[PDB]
Amino acid sequence: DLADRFAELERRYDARLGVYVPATGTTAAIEYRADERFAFCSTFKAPLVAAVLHQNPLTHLDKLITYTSDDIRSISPVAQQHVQTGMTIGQLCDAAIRYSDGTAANLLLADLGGPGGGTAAFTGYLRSLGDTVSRLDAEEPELNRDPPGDERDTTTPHAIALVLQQLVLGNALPPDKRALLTDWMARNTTGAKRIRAGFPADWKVIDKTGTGDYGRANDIAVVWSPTGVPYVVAVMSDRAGGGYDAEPREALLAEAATCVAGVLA
Ligand SMILES: *C(=O)[C@@H]([C@@H]1NC(C(=O)O)=C(SC2CN(C3=NCCS3)C2)[C@@H]1C)[C@@H](C)O
Repeated sequence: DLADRFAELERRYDARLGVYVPATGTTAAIEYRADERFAFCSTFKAPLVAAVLHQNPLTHLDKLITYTSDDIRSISPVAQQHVQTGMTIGQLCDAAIRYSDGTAANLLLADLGGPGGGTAAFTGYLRSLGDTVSRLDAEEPELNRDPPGDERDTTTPHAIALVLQQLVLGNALPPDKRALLTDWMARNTTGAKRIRAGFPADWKVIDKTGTGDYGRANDIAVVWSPTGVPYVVAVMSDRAGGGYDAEPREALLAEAATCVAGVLA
């Protein structure tokens, strides 16, 4: 039984686990704690990029954004190198998704604009996709630090799966913008030990991870079977029992994904 397997992993990693996979033609939805709130952490960056793509002409990607030393306030493997020269909107989207660059996300939020430094417009974007659950309240690095239980900066496995489904498989974006988002997630560098680790090599996986305090570890993916059948997989976790400095455990997500892959085969 799937629920028993998920509960077992929770005991193994002293963690809370959330899983959602939307129903398809012939598969029932897979759900474990799927409507419980979990922190977005960096997973919001996938719909953030979609919002920015949607909001602008495609050549907005070529606009150069400048920024300063006091803009580097979180893990930013890419942006840390380019405060001098700036970064284009395209480069920022690339960094935000593929390297989970936090400064890039802050700059993209600022680009989207409006109250809360873009957090309000980001949330508005999700509402336009029918997501009445998720909310973004802060930018990097605060958004990763809300106490366990707090609703600030949270989504649910169910909500984020439905959003991602519209983004990648559905019609939320035009084909050219949709391809841009998909390619970046396809070329993600941060996800090898998560959902990717649970699916066989002949399955295609694109994804965006999230990591944070209180042992938070998330992964949202779209996967394709060797015959081109797509599934959306959202896995989220925290380890509140360990407190603020609790280590995230990627293995938990790899194991969860392995269980899901067994069903989807
Ligand atoms: C978002 O959750 C934070 C950001 N997100 C990100 C992640 O894992 O998703 C980490 S960066 C990172 C460095 N890294 C591994 N190095 C070898 C392969 S992957 C993942 C970080 C916490 C936030 C800063 O935006």
